[PDB]
Amino acid sequence: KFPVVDLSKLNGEERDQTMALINEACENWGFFEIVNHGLPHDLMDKIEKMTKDHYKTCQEQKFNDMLKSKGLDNLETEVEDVDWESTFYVRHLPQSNLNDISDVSDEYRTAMKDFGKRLENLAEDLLDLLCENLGLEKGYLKKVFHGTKGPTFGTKVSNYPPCPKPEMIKGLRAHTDAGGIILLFQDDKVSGLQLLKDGDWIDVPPLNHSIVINLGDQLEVITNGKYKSVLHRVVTQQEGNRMSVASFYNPGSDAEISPATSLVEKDSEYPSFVFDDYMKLYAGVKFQPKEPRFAAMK
Amino acid sequence: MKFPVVDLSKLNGEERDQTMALINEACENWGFFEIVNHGLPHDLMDKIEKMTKDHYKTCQEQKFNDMLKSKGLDNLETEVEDVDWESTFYVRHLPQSNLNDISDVSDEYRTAMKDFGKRLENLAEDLLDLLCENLGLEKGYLKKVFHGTKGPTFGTKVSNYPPCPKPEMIKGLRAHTDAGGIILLFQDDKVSGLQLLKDGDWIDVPPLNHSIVINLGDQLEVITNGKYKSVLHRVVTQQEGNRMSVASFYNPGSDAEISPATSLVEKDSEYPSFVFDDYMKLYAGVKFQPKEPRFAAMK
Amino acid sequence: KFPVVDLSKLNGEERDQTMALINEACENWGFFEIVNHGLPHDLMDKIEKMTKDHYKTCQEQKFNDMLKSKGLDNLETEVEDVDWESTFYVRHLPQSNLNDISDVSDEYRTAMKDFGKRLENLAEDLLDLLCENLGLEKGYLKKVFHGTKGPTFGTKVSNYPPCPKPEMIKGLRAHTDAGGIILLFQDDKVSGLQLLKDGDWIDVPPLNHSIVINLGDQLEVITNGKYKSVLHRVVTQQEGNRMSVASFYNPGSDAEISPATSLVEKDSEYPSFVFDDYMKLYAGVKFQPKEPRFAAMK
Amino acid sequence: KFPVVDLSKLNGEERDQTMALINEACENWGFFEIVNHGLPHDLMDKIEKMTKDHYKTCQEQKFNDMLKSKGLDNLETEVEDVDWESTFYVRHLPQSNLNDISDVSDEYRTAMKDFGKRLENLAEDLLDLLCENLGLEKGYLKKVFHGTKGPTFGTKVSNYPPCPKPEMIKGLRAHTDAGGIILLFQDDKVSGLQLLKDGDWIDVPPLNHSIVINLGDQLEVITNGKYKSVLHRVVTQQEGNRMSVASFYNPGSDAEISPATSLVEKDSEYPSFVFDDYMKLYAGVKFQPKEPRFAAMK
Ligand SMILES: O=C(O)c1ccccn1
Ligand SMILES: O=C(O)c1ccccn1
Ligand SMILES: O=C(O)c1ccccn1
Ligand SMILES: O=C(O)c1ccccn1
Ligand SMILES: [Zn+2]
Ligand SMILES: [Zn+2]
Ligand SMILES: [Zn+2]
Ligand SMILES: [Zn+2]
Repeated sequence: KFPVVDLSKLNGEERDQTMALINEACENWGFFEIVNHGLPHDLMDKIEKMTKDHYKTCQEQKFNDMLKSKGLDNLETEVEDVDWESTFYVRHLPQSNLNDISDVSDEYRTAMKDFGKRLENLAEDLLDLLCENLGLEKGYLKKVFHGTKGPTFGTKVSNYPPCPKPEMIKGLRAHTDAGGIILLFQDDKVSGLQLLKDGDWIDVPPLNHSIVINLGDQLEVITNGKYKSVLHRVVTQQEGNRMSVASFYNPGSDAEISPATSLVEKDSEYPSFVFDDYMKLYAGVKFQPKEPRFAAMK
Repeated sequence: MKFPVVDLSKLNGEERDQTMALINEACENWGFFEIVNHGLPHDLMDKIEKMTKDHYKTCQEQKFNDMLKSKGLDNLETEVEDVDWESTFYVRHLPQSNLNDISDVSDEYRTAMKDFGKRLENLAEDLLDLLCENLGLEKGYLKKVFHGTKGPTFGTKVSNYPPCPKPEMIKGLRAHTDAGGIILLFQDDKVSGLQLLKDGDWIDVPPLNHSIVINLGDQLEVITNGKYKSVLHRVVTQQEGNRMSVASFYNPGSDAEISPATSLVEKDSEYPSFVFDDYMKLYAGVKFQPKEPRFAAMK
Repeated sequence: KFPVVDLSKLNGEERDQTMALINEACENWGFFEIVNHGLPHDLMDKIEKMTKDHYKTCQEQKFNDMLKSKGLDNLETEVEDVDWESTFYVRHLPQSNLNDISDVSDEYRTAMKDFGKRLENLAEDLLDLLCENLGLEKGYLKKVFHGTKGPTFGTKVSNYPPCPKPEMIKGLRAHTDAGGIILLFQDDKVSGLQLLKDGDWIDVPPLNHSIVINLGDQLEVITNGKYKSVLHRVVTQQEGNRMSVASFYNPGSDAEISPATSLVEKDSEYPSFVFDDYMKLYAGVKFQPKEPRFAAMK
Repeated sequence: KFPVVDLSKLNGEERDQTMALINEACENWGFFEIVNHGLPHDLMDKIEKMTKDHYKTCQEQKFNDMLKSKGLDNLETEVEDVDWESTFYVRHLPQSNLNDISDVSDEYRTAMKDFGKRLENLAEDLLDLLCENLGLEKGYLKKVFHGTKGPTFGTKVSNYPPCPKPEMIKGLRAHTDAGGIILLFQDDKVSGLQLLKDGDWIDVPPLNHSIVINLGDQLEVITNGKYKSVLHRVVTQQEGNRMSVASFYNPGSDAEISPATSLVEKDSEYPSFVFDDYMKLYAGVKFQPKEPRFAAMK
């Protein structure tokens, strides 16, 4: 059963049990859903509606332009080198480009700014729960992530349109995320996101007004492997356009990333590096195995 | 943390148990090991090496340079992670040989390759029997699983990794695990390059004169229920030196049924049961992506 | 000005003028277009439509698989030994293989059979006009071409898909045709076929519901050089997929080919041979000079 | 310091810094000189000699004729509506008139033809360097310039003879060039060409065996203002006849010119139009401000 965490149970004497659920999702799933997370359901509903309307208005034509430009009109053999995906990226931190994206509406930009700020505070709240579960001092992960200019925080807004031949192409090929903590607002009707657990692909179930959390490669390093970043993918379907609004809380470019000493006894197998060196490498090898990227930092 | 070198002549004597134990440790903890004092005549190895290197210089080097310019890798500017800096051709031995159909090979190279391949096929089957004994399986178990209808698949990849002006930019061969059963490598004894991933570090598979490098593929990880894992490996380039590689792949037949051996399965396995050719059709397209999704895809 | 022959003008006031124009194209161009040729325009439209749809369904992915098979994905330097071409061949005579091309529909097969029979009749009508212009007896060329089983007649169905760098590769390299008379139904929008005349490449202009005629090597022999087989090529372009349905009316395999004695005063420089010996040679040297093939038949 | 670019440094490890100099000149100067290009110094020396000898034999007459019919022999006060200039034009593409200029010698025409071909290839190589610096796809600008008949390429051969009172008249009044890329072989002793930069007229220094490059109005549109076409003029002097051999690589007449979409964020201030409409208008208003010509294309 996929972990669903009720964050409102942290405000009372059920808080220890909630923390234990968070910790075991972090150790064994790499993913969990959160409900009662404090984000207004009214804000999620308009983010959802304006994301979908901005797709028809602005992204659908770019998407078909892409399928023509790569011959994906007609899928007669398996395509393992492209994602059946429509995306644009919004940067929040350290410097916002929200007011420079030309094709987004005023009210969409205002909703995205509010949504991004609330998710940034929720990311930092979640990192503190991780710290507590890890036996780290409060604020430890936030301070590691800061670097010189503060954390990097952006939002990937994706749609995975219907695919006539889902067997032939993935919406997004299997990978682990490079960063710190990932907070996903996904479609509540159209499924597609899957994680790999114990040798099976497991669906990340659509759930109304929920946020999906998962941990990236940097948290595997800092926890000395105690919390691993898990492989995940998006599969297409013939009917349905799955919406994806995923926010990435990453260390600053010059943050020093290393295994926390209190989590290391035997010499660590994980490297110590500067985050931007990891991200330069990751961009070119995102869909290749994760383990060579750690070795490359030594 | 020393790379395992196994003396196969010590299986013939009082030290056979200690030698078997060493083999089993390499299979569990390295996925690779070198063997010495195997049956292969050192003069046949010297001939194979000599004729491979001369066939590169004579027939492949001009094609390799032409491939460079056709792809614009003659001048390297930024990292290339979708191309291998590699010159290769393939020789199929089983189930059906294509040796007499490679046009650009000499009669003496073709005859030596046929002889070399036959000896390596017999050595592959002897090594599979050592694994069976170490795993507690009946003798011939892995050979029988691999047979399918037409027998095992056996072929040889003959590769050269020529000097690369900028090695930090392109791999000789990107990191992957091998799809098949057991892989037997005769590699350059001077020029290094092959590396395996162990405990979060890339480790050189050291060139060693008249040795054979053994490693296990994805099919043995399934059959042993994860006890022997298929290990990630790559070939790095260098500015000088052309590393030769003659690698033989002993794989199950196309219609072989692959599954975890029942005596190694005390609770539900995380590994699938499938037909080998379905794994291979999938593997061809995703060879340089993670291994674990390929097992999940067989369920 | 590229010769366009109006076959309705044989009926016949300008019939001398039309015949003189046919003769002038045969001597000096080796190519000419015909209009009002009797082929139903609706049959041409069906052939064109089903040819273009059959490419998309059956050849376009085969074509992209061939490109990556041969490395023409990257055209960083000149390719002089490959044609940027998708083709299949249909034999009508003496023995049809129309029923063995498996990925074609019964409607396409029935239309090609009707089209091929009408083009075979037009080929023989055209050969009789050449006979008259040359002063040969009616039916002379048809009788020479017959051999024992009748003429050889087949259709090459080609498409020349768009090429990102057309200056690196030809759709089809310069050559002369080996056979008798060639009747080409080409794309009426996308140009590409060129002939060599007076040291210049001249486009063979797309013209709706027209047939392009050219003379092959066998007619150069029979006419003792009075009508020469002209070099031609197909150039690629970056946008546009030029279709080509080209039918070859050739002598039978065991036909005896020699210069017609009434066209020879001074001893001929052209050989006398059996057609299949010419064709067995031509296959290996099609894109090398034409003149050594005549010498090789002595 | 006026930018001088060594093109031979593109073949090696200094190529990035060379590209950076090119991009800097394109953004901030609109002009740059190139050395070590492909043109043989003996071809430049012969072009220069035969241009100067062609002035004395053929153009000096037409020039004094011009001064007659305009009353410019004596300059009592400023002349702001005529250029103190002797010119004839050579067209290369899409069609050459080189063999139709009556008063040009055989060897001048052969040199002029070889010179023009090398400058046409150098124009296209330079346009690809701009593409790379702009982040556009390789060949982007050449493809935009093509239209139906290919680029327009011609050569303006000018002399600016000595002027008794240079204060009264310009050799060529201040203007921006209408076209794409301009490649100038100018006098290496007699100066005169100036550009306007940061509120100062700056001399374009004569330099042995160099080519002066500048960008026209069409590249400002395509780059959405990132590379502007800058005002330039030729001043006269009392002693010295400055030679000017200027080749203009322009889009084809029916080319569609618009800001490249990857260079546009907010709505562009530049129009989208067909090049020949710009040229019709430019011809009549060449020495008036540039900005109204862009406004006129909307
Ligand atoms: O696009 C991704 O990589 C993604 C999106 C949401 C959650 C995890 N990963
Ligand atoms: O080419 C390979 O994948 C290979 C070759 C030799 C040994 C292991 N792997
Ligand atoms: O494919 C050919 O060689 C051909 C096709 C049409 C017309 C002339 N020649
Ligand atoms: O005559 C011109 O307008 C010109 C000549 C050379 C360079 C720039 N402009
Ligand atoms: Zn992800
Ligand atoms: Zn391998
Ligand atoms: Zn032909
Ligand atoms: Zn100018």
